[PDB]
Amino acid sequence: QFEERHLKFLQQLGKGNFGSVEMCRYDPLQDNTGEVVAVKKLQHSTEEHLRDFEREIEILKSLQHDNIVKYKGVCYSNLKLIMEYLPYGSLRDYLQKHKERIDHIKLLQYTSQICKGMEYLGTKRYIHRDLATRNILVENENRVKIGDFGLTKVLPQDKEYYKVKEPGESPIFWYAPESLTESKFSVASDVWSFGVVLYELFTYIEKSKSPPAEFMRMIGNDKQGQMIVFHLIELLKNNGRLPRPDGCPDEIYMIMTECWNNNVNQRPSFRDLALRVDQIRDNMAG
Ligand SMILES: Cc1cnc(Nc2ccc(N3CCN(C)CC3)cc2)nc1Nc1cccc(S(=O)(=O)NC(C)(C)C)c1
Repeated sequence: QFEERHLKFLQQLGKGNFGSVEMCRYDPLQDNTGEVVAVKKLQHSTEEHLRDFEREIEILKSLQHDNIVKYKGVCYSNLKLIMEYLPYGSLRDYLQKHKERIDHIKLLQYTSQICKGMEYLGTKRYIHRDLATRNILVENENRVKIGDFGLTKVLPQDKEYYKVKEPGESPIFWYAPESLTESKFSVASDVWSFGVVLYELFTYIEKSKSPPAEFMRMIGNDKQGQMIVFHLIELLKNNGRLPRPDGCPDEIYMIMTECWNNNVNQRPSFRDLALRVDQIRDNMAG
């Protein structure tokens, strides 16, 4: 395990939901030779949030994949999750900085990795719910990882969806329609959100091109709080979709639109998305 007293704070990496992640150095020999690790804690530690956190810890402990952030351990006194530190930060920030250096062939490499990591989760009947470029992390130039499992749920034995209505701010512009209407989350709603991730990447995180900004423009910025979700629901029901990003080939946009099917069952699987992305990659290399 990890001793609280040997964990030296370096910086805050992110703050969100009811938790934070910190860059720390675990230096149990106090000779400044310990490794830098990522440390996740709760901001305001409730009982329901701590039980979620414990499950989250067991979720990640159970996962071992090249494209999923490595579990290192836990720290007791208030529970803390110790993970590997990924030095290049979020795919969101990284893409925005190196937008002139990252070509479509690279975006597809990242996309394929995201798919493989996502398929590995579905293999364990884990539903991620929260997939976005902000929580996909960059280990190095040739490798990304799914970096946070804060909202990840296990499916019940007898069902292919999981129903959950959480209070507060929900990332609604990444959600499938049936998640907005019925609070149903599944592998197929993760596929929807993966479509939004694909979109993000191909916008190169241009600010005015983000899903919130695009959907808000399509709805009309004169909308307030609770009416937003309602109008979004209607737009999706009427086959309103995010536009093709500048420079996106039509066959990559086709992947996106196929992920965004209103019919939960007609969305592609993560194994087929990977095959299709890999095939497009292979053709761009020739
Ligand atoms: C598990 C994990 C391991 N290493 C790193 N490293 C990391 C993260 C961000 C940066 N950044 C962000 C801050 N910016 C100023 C510099 C680069 C650099 C390294 N980050 C990790 N995760 C993580 C970091 C920040 C935010 C998030 S998160 O997915 O947004 N989760 C919370 C914050 C809502 C709980 C996740």
